[PDB]
Amino acid sequence: AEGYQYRALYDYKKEREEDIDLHLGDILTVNKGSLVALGFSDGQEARPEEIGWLNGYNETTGERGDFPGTYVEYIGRKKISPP
Repeated sequence: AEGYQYRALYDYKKEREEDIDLHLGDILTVNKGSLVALGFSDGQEARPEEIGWLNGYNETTGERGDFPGTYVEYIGRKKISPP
């Protein structure tokens, strides 16, 4: 399984409770399935600003939730592996 990774370029304080805080440098991983379900074919994952809101796992803080695509940069794919 593989996810798409993004890095936070700006700080963000959650508005809604399903949002997550972003801190400069935080690494986020979004499961491909969630993007596929939104019809995000082609390669829009490399343009999160264009996507709008993403839902993922903040690798740096351990929190899961929604975060704005205009606040991050796509850094590439990551293969998820079992523990």
